[PDB]
Amino acid sequence: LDFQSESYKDAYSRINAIVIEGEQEAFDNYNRLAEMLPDQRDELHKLAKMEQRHMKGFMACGKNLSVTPDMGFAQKFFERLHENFKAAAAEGKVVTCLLIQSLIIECFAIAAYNIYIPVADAFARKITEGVVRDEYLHRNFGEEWLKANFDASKAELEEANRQNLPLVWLMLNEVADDARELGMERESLVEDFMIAYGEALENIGFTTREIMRMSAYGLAAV
Ligand SMILES: CCCCCCCCCCCCCCCCCC(=O)O
Ligand SMILES: [Fe+3]
Ligand SMILES: [Fe+3]
Repeated sequence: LDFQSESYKDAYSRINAIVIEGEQEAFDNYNRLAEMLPDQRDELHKLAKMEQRHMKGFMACGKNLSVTPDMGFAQKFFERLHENFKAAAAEGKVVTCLLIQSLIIECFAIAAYNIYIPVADAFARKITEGVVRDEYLHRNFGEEWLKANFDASKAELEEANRQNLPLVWLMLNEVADDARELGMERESLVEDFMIAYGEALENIGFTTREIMRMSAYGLAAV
């Protein structure tokens, strides 16, 4: 792709902002989770530190392409999901917080970042390669915890999914056209996110009917 074209740079201004904002919010989210889960405080602080590194990497990706990120756009993009995390944290709802960041958001990021890698400029490709591998660890942390605590967490997981999965589906739709400009096909993003999230839900303990119901709250939101 022509990384120096005005159409590419325009789309990149919003995409770069979105990823910078997402990493920043993930840093705050894992730091908040560290307070909520004393037994895993050290591990969660380590995950937060990785997010800070990711944020700085993506800031450099924008600099490399001479793109100024549209942070106002990115704030608004995350706002509804972010405020839901904040409310859950205030309520001491650790399960909801874990689902939002560790599973929903990390799965969205894994799906999107892996689709970006083969169309990314060489500088951004190497950065993204390093970021996605941390994302596997983040998702794995959430899966391990929720699986180990499945019975106690299940009802809240269902409630949290119903409220928050539609928000990420709306985000997926909002980003689709800019992502297409960057060479990332919407069909791939949708499939890969649905597969990743569905598999995560199966891995933690949900049945086929439960996975379909949970996934449908997202798909039906469009
Ligand atoms: C600037 C280069 C990265 C471009 C990748 C394409 C991204 C397009 C989809 C937008 C969704 C990004 C979600 C980011 C959330 C990050 C959360 C986390 O790090 O745990
Ligand atoms: Fe990250
Ligand atoms: Fe992460």
